[PDB]
Amino acid sequence: MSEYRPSRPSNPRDDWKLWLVVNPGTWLIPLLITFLATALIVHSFVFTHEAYNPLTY
Amino acid sequence: YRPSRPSNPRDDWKLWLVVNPGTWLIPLLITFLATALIVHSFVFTHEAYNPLTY
Amino acid sequence: NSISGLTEEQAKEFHEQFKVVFTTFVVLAAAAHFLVFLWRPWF
Amino acid sequence: NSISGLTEEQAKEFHEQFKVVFTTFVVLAAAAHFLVFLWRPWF
Ligand code: BCL
Ligand code: BCL
Ligand code: BCL
Ligand code: BCL
Ligand SMILES: CC(C)=CCC/C(C)=C/C=C/C(C)=C/C=C/C(C)=C/C=C/C=C(C)/C=C/C=C(C)/C=C/C=C(\C)CCC=C(C)C
Ligand SMILES: CC(C)=CCC/C(C)=C/C=C/C(C)=C/C=C/C(C)=C/C=C/C=C(C)/C=C/C=C(C)/C=C/C=C(\C)CCC=C(C)C
Ligand SMILES: CCCCCCCCCCC[N+](C)(C)[O-]
Ligand SMILES: CCCCCCCCCCC[N+](C)(C)[O-]
Ligand SMILES: CCCCCCCCCCC[N+](C)(C)[O-]
Repeated sequence: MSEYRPSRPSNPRDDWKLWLVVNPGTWLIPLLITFLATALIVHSFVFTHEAYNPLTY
Repeated sequence: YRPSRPSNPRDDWKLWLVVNPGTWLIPLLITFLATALIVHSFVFTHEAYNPLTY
Repeated sequence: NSISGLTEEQAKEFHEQFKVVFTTFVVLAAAAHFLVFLWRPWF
Repeated sequence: NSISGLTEEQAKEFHEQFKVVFTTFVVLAAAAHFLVFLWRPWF
């Protein structure tokens, strides 16, 4: 006669509860740094088909 | 319970209430190099836009 | 105390600036796709 | 404490030099593009 089941969470109501798990003081910048790593990569792939590169001679 | 609100660029400085500069300033000054080098490469490789250009 | 160690009030106060920053970013971002599509359509 | 452990003043005094250095950087940064455009325009 005992169990512990967790509340089915409906997002984004409970969205903030992340920072109870992820300490932004440690991870905000790792995050921001990786959105950069992403942005840089996507940039390369479209920067390389010169049709979308702004230089072209 | 509690809710809240922001309003930057006023509240901008509350950043360093989250991100400690003594730990993270140089790491992000560094990733601008990393960015600024990545940009240069993609244009220095465009042989028209560099000073040496052969 | 939680895993991250923040309060409810820090997580909630933080999350505000996050999603506020996020949106204007994702709005700024949404804008450039417009321009590019004008400038260089794709698909 | 705060999440970062700084104080209201350190959070504020620092942000000032950051803005200050940022600006004169993104002003220098603004400057260069002018010249590159003259040395070799693009769009
Ligand atoms: C072939 C591709 C197209 C083009 C299509 C696009 C498209 C499409 C997009 C971009 C976007 C961006 N492009 Mg572009 N881009 C081109 C060529 C360039 C060139 C170049 C040398 O030729 C450069 C330097 C850039 C640079 C950039 C960045 C400014 C930006 C990605 C930012 C980032 O890192 O988010 C990484 C995420 C982070 C969180 C890192 C931190 C970034 C900042 C600091 C976040 C907070 C700012 C706060 C919300 C706002 C403050 C600003 C003031 C209010 C004004 N592009 C050509 C013309 N580019 C993206 C963008 O964001 O547009 C808005 C985007 O959607
Ligand atoms: C198409 C290629 C063009 C050209 C177009 C551009 C453009 C466009 C830009 C540059 C910029 C830069 N280029 Mg160039 N560049 C060319 C060729 C070169 C060559 C070469 C071997 O041929 C070299 C060595 C460089 C080198 C440089 C860097 C000095 C600089 C990037 C700074 C940085 O790291 O920010 C990374 C950011 C950081 C924050 C890291 C820390 C940097 C320092 C410590 C900041 C604080 C200093 C404070 C603000 C001011 C103090 C200094 C004094 C007051 C002067 N270029 C050719 C001719 N170059 C950029 C610039 O203006 O930078 C300012 C820029 O916008
Ligand atoms: C011709 C021009 C190119 C092009 C050039 C570029 C360039 C260049 C750039 C973009 C950028 C973006 N492009 Mg585009 N792009 C094109 C076509 C597309 C297509 C498509 C229909 O095929 C898609 C899906 C996209 C999509 C996107 C986005 C992923 C991104 C903007 C940020 C954002 O709100 O991110 C995703 C938002 C979410 C996933 C929502 C997430 C909700 C969560 C809960 C937020 C919290 C996350 C949590 C805190 C942290 C999680 C963990 C971390 C993820 C590790 N583009 C065309 C073909 N695009 C920019 C970029 O790279 O941004 C980073 C950029 O610089
Ligand atoms: C032929 C000449 C080339 C060219 C050559 C170069 C070269 C070479 C360089 C640049 C650089 C830059 N170029 Mg250019 N560039 C070209 C065309 C463009 C285009 C375009 C679509 O045509 C765009 C949008 C840009 C934009 C940019 C900027 C991203 C950047 C200069 C200032 C800066 O960093 O402000 C930054 C401001 C913001 C991103 C806005 C938000 C400010 C935030 C709110 C401040 C807080 C940040 C927070 C604390 C921490 C963020 C954490 C980190 C994400 C981890 N260029 C053409 C095609 N450019 C220089 C660079 O790399 O600078 C670093 C550089 O070296
Ligand atoms: C009061 C207290 C305590 C405190 C205060 C608070 C604060 C200040 C806070 C702060 C905050 C902030 C800044 C935040 C920020 C935010 C942001 C900006 C965010 C952003 C985000 C972004 C994202 C999420 C994105 C993502 C993306 C993705 C996932 C994408 C991907 C893509 C792909 C993969 C594609 C690729 C392709 C090819 C390569 C081709
Ligand atoms: C008193 C006490 C306590 C203290 C004092 C304080 C101090 C000393 C402070 C200091 C500060 C400083 C130094 C600061 C600095 C700043 C700076 C310089 C900054 C800079 C910044 C920059 C930025 C933000 C930028 C960014 C950019 C970006 C994000 C971009 C990106 C781009 C892309 C992605 C594109 C790509 C392209 C291709 C690949 C082609
Ligand atoms: C929100 C991130 C951008 C998504 C790009 C998808 C291609 C759509 C082209 C027009 C862009 N948009 C519909 C947002 O105006
Ligand atoms: C950051 C996103 C940049 C979007 C690119 C917009 C370039 C518009 C310049 C086009 C000039 N023209 C129409 C004369 O070719
Ligand atoms: C952040 C400062 C760099 C912004 C680059 C924007 C490029 C668009 C054309 C700029 C023309 N110039 C400013 C080169 O005359």
